[PDB]
Amino acid sequence: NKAAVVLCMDTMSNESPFEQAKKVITMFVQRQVFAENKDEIALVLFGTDGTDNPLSGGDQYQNITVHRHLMLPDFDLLEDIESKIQPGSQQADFLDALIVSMDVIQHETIGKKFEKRHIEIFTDLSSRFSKSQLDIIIHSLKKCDISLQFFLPFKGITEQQKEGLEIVKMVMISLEGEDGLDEIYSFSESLRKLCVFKKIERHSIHWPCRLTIGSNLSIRIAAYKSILQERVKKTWTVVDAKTLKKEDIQKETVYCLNDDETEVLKEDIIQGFRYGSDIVPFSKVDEEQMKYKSEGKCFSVLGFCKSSQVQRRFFMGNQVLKVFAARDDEAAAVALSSLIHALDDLDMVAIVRYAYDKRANPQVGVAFPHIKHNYECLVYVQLPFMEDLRQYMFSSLKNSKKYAPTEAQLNAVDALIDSMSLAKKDEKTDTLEDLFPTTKIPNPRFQRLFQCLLHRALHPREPLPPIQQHIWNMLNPPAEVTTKSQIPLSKIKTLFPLIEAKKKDQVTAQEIF
Amino acid sequence: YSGRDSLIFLVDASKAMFELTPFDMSIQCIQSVYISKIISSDRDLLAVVFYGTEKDKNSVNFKNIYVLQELDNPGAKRILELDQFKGQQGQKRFQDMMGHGSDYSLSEVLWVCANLFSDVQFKMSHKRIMLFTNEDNPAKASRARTKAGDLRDTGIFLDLMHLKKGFDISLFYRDIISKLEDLLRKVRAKETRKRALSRLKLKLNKDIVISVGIYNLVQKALKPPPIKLYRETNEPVKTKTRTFNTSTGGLLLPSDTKRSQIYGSRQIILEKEETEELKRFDDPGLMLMGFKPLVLLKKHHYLRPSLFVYPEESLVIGSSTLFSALLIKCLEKEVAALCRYTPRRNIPPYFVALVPQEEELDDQKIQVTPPGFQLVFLPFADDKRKMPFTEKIMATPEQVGKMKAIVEKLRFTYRSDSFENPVLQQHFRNLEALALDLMEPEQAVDLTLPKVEAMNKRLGSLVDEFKELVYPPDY
DNA sequence: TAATAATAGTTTTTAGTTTATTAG
DNA sequence: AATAAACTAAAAACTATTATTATG
Repeated sequence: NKAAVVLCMDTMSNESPFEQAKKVITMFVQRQVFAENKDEIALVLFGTDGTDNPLSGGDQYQNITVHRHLMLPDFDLLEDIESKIQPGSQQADFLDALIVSMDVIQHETIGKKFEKRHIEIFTDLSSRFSKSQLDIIIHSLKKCDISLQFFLPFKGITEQQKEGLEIVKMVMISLEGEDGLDEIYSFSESLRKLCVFKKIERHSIHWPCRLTIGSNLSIRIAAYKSILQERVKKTWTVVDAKTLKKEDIQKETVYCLNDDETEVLKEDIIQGFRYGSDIVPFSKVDEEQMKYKSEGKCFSVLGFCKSSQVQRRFFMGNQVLKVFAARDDEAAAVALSSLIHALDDLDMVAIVRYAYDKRANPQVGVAFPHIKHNYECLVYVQLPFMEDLRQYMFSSLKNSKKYAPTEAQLNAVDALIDSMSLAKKDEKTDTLEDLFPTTKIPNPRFQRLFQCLLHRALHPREPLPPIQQHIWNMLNPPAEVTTKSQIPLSKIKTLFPLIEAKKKDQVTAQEIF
Repeated sequence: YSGRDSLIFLVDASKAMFELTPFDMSIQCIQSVYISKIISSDRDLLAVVFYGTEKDKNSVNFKNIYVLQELDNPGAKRILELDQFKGQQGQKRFQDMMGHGSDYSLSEVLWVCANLFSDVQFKMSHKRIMLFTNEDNPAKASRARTKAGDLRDTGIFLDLMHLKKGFDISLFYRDIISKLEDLLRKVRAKETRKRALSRLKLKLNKDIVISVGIYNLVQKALKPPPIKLYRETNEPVKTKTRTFNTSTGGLLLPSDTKRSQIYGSRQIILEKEETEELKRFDDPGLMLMGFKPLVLLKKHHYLRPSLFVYPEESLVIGSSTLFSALLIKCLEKEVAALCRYTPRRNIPPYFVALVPQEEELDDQKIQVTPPGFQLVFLPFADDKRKMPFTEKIMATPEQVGKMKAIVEKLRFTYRSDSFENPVLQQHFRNLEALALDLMEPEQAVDLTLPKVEAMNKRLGSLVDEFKELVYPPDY
């Protein structure tokens, strides 16, 4: 999409609102540049010393400083935000900031398409304010549609802060309403957790095909990549040692004949295969006809069984598909809904022979529906081939006369289980709540990568980017369950022996430490 | 794992299986077994020895005993040697250079088999012998039975079915021994593995750990990697390949490799060392977080195939005891273990659910759901994907009832191993045909084409009757 | 002075390179 | 200008394998 965001900051440093505002704006801009979102942002500085306004409407706009117009951020912009912007001394007026912000927006709306509009104003409300131009500012707000994400230091605020709070909540309820009160947050805490960690999103595309239930009776369907082990968007670029570009960098082979220095070229190779004691020659041109021929992007379903026979253990593949119908095909949609309701009622799972396209591979798959009040479709997971069914005989454990847990150990384990429950127990309100929801936490590898990137970028001489402790906080459960299980841990360690281990991995070498 | 199963094929030549003739499908089954072995496992050994002929080709030079293939890894040349006698003209030429039925002694053939078994210079896990004859031939019988008993005591297994069909002719071999239809290439492109995954430590808390044996059970199969054989000599090249200096000329070095990502304004140039150290977060193992109910699962968040977890009483003793206790507790508890798991160094952690895997021994004591736990990957926030809203229309009770009647008419038991990959099967068949200088072997769909295309009339299709839209929904 | 130590090269996975359909 | 069949390095173990320091 596209977003239009304006920035405004609140002497001016009086903890200090200036430091929190600078921290949050630097964090926001670094998150934008790391996510590489396609949206430009504008920066306006009201209250900074000096009347350097872009447009001087009678010099009524005091201390208005448009540091940056609506432009795509970069590392240069982030360091400019870190360095150049310093607190002012004389109070400014909110009307000037709003008027200049929407003037910049209107100037920048000519030339660039925008799919979203936002406003990010930060003020301690200690600056003197006058409420005289409500009509024009509210008209501009409802025209430019800049969704105000305003933030406050925090109530026991001062009279100037009280008047600022009441005018801002009045203008929000006039414009937006309750959400206008909601979008106002504290400079710390709420805003601190709002943008401390980022996320990434790689959008997939529909799989417009036909569900072939039966010989004919096909049903138009569209499928999407639902759950996927995410990969990094950008791979590392191996650049030159000193040029730092791609001049002496290339991937190439020699294909020297195993001899005495004779070599071979690409046309000289044959794609043989190790047929046991020897290698039979073979070529891709031979593969062209000596290969299975698929039939387009078929969605052939072949079998139906009970949900009991299948196993969550036997869930294979590397992706998940929400099997939806096609676009606005009401007959197909209701037919699919009836079919999935029938399958759910009978617990009657389906077997699907899937192929992504003509060049794809046949894929046996299990089909069972998912039903919610917001989305209703079918879930598809790749079923195995009998080659995948690896078998390894294992000795029984419940009959281990040599290792039989004592009943004291059993009760200690019970106490441990009860203490380290990581989910809220379902009370009379059905409070089956995940105290440690893993699915809502992004992969820490990417946040660590971006932390290292900023560490090296903003300071090229900084050798080692440290691990974020907040990641450890995200990577560790609340200490309540740990403290509860501490005593059961003591019981277990007293009730369970062990012997020594090996493979003591060490650092590369023992330099000065 | 060291040691394999040794099977040797012994077939009588007594001009009684020459009359389809028992010799014919005996040779066919031997060829099919050899093909299945060469496509399945190469560490095994095969041997072909015949007796009763007019020639005495064997190490100790015993009468009527002919050896053709000794104990060795399966090879295409052995397949061609078998095939040259497969036909009826092959049968007669075989009888020519080998000799028709003649006098012999089962003691001698068992002695030759024992010598051949001793000839191998490897630890050989199991020793089995397959023998073929139409009727039992048998003095000679006493010594033969005594020698057979001695060999059975030495650790030799025997196998045989009379080639008349029923259960009529095994009289002279009732005690000698301790069905080939399934061996007629019914299994193809089998894969066999014996190793195990990397054993780790279960970091359940800050001080005590459990030596856990990791086991993959359903890992994805794939075709063997191709080799870059030469065009004429048909042998691979040394494949020398590494970046050197081209723009400036010369040779590049690993120390010269700088990595960067052009982001925004500038390219953040770094080296590899930062890249690997970025991937490092903790030590290998499973750092336990706690327990979470199995009911608290999204039921549709599979991303990587599950891996079995087993005790390994080799580094701590508490593995077996504590795992048995937990599995006993897994009866009462439906909560699942939450663990931060890293297979090895420099790996980002993944949250792991330990679904209780309790052993379910059947009448034959099949290790269904082996005793332990399976690793269940839990997706991150970024692993989730957005989904456009869709709450257009519901279904009607009439429609759901009609769909129920349509679907439950057709039900399947869903045998797990009932399907194999058509691509891999066709690839193996093509390699087999090329290795034997033949035509296209065959095409056999692994039920990929639904069988419902012909039995839809058999199940009484009714959705064709029930076209809910006047305009054909299936245009 | 007449043992067990670190020890190669196995396969086996596992993560990082390449050509078809959306955007103009 | 995205996803994915289809190659391409790379990192444990299950096997043989050798230097201890056994002693004048």
